[PDB]
Amino acid sequence: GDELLNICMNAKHHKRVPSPEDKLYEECIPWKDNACCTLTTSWEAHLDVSPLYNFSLFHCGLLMPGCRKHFIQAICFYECSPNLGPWIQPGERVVNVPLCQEDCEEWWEDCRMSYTCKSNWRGGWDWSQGKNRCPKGAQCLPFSHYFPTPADLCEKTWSNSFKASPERRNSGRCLQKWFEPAQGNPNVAVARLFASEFL
Ligand SMILES: *[C@@H]1O[C@H](CO)[C@@H](O[C@@H]2O[C@H](CO)[C@@H](O[C@@H]3O[C@H](CO)[C@@H](O)[C@H](O[C@H]4O[C@H](CO)[C@@H](O)[C@H](O)[C@@H]4O)[C@@H]3O)[C@H](O)[C@H]2NC(C)=O)[C@H](O)[C@H]1NC(C)=O
Ligand SMILES: [Cl-]
Repeated sequence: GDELLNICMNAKHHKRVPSPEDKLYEECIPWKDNACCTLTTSWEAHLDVSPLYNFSLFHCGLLMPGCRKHFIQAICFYECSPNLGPWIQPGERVVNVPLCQEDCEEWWEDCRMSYTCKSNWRGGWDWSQGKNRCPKGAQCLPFSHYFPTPADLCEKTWSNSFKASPERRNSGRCLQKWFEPAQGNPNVAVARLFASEFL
């Protein structure tokens, strides 16, 4: 129960334990009250091809600013959230964090006219240059082609780290990948809920 709250997964960048950060960079600002990411990690999240993963989102050339913003926010969420304990599964990762409907929907809307070449990003890239390239015969086409629904986008872009939830925002039953810093973190209560109910 309490074991699952206010912890950081054991992945390669995460802080051992969450704690306030005097400064986080831009999109990661929302987590600065209590974060699993360092300043350096928050900065690296914003680089053209983040050195955190060396996965290029620009593999089809056309990735729009509004689309990339959602992806940077996703990195901040993964790297900074102290509220993922309940979905930590075995050295750890996260599986099927329930993202609210609006988080998936807007992400999808803002990425429609960007281009990718694959639906299942978890693997099957041409990796020869040190960054991933589209494999042989994988056509660059709009995100709406490879991710027909918001749910496809959320789930497949991050190797099943996230699960698109039928629940909406402020329902207490799903997590937001980003939130306005003024408002305070809506995900604390949600993690508490899953923790208390033995999942
Ligand atoms: C994503 O890709 C980037 C780019 O390759 C990668 O960052 C690079 O990591 C390598 C190794 O981690 C860095 O190389 C080191 O550079 C320092 C100088 O800053 C050297 O002192 C190091 O020398 C020691 O280590 C070598 C083996 O790595 C030994 O052969 C050598 O004898 C020394 O003992 C070493 O060369 C490189 O500087 C960075 N490059 C950049 C631009 O930062 C990043 O790590 C990748 N991300 C992930 C998650 O792997
Ligand atoms: Cl959070």
